[PDB]
Amino acid sequence: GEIQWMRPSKEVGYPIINAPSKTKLEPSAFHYVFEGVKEPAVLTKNDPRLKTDFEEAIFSKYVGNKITEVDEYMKEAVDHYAGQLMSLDINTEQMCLEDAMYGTDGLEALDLSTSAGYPYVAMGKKKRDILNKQTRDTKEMQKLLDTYGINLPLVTYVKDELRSKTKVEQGKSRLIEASSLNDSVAMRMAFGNLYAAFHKNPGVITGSAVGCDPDLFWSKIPVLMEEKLFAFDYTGYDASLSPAWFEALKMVLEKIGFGDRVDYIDYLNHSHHLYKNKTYCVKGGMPSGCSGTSIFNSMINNLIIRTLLLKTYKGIDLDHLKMIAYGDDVIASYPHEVDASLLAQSGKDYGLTMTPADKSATFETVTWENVTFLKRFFRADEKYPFLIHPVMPMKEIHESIRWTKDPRNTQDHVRSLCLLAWHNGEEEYNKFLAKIRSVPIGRALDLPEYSTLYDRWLDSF
Repeated sequence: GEIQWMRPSKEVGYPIINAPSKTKLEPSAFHYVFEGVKEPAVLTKNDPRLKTDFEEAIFSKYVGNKITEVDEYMKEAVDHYAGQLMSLDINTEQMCLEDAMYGTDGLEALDLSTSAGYPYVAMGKKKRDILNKQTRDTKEMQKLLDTYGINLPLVTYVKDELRSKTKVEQGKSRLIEASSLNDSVAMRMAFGNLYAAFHKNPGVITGSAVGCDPDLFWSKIPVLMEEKLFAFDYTGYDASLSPAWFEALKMVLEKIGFGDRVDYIDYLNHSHHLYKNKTYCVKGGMPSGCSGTSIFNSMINNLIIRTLLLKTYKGIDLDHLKMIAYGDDVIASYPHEVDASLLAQSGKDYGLTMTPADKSATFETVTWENVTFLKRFFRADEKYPFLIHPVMPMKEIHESIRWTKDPRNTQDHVRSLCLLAWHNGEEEYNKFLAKIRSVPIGRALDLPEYSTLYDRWLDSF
């Protein structure tokens, strides 16, 4: 991805967008009961913590576009992946505005907590005014879709979340490129059935984990993998994507019955943005807040790994490439060992920066002992080894519980962390519960005991 031009939203007739200047993150009742080194991310150029220019930092992710055309390897990757998807017999029909807005089997209803994007964010209109579960009314939106249409600018917000100290000082805050409710609805109508097929089929056929449930899915992953695992991390995956990867994605879509609406992908690729009082154009780069961002990033990851394997290992048998991606995150395998270091070198030629899996200093063998996916390890259960525990490190949980955005959501936030924490074992969990109950707020929460979580987990399969 690369910014082609940036200038005053007024010079081009666009309104200034208001972006909160203060974080909603404040120390929680457990701030001092647990150890943690993370702080709220810089949300403005004035933040006393900044040790470098803010604007430069937040846009530095667009490192450029490395490749221009879809080469031979990419085309073969396209053919093979499209070939796999065809076996799912995905309903290629468009989705009725109704299901597209209020959900249906395989597709949750639009989230009312997220921005409605332009122009509504300048007209002060909110999603709650437009839709409404009860009636499941198309009327109002149908009306807004004729008035403003689609292909509207993307509203860019700085993500309000916890970041390391070093990323605070370097203004390395993440951005949320929010789309208009119009486009969000259009695409869900256009690709809704695609989204649903993926959500209902996490695994090695879709090569996607989007919409999965770790508690159950972790037990199926080892079975789906080939003998030898390989992985690696991406630096700025989304922003590094070149236009060619979007073209390859369009090729896959056309091959499975959606050439009908591949123009939509063009907007993800060549995108128009509004940030503050500025407007900019980006060539390439997957926008963070669009409908289908996760699934399209996962599909592209499936094309990328295939491409890098074909380019590095002529004769490779892709039918035995067993991989599962969640956006840029991926867990993959092959019957024979492969060199992630080599794959990484080929990656640069495609505009991708790959590094040792999980911040390793060097590319080392990936094992069931050290592999992670969605930040979780894999640990076979002591009593029933065929059941696999997705193990989220307690450090992650400790960082999260030390902060809050809404004291009214304390119960849900803490309960959620408990559903992640117990997998670390009964001893660890009870210590976690003990610390939570060492302060008044914690003692008033309705939290599940270990035995209860464990027995319910055993019964869920």
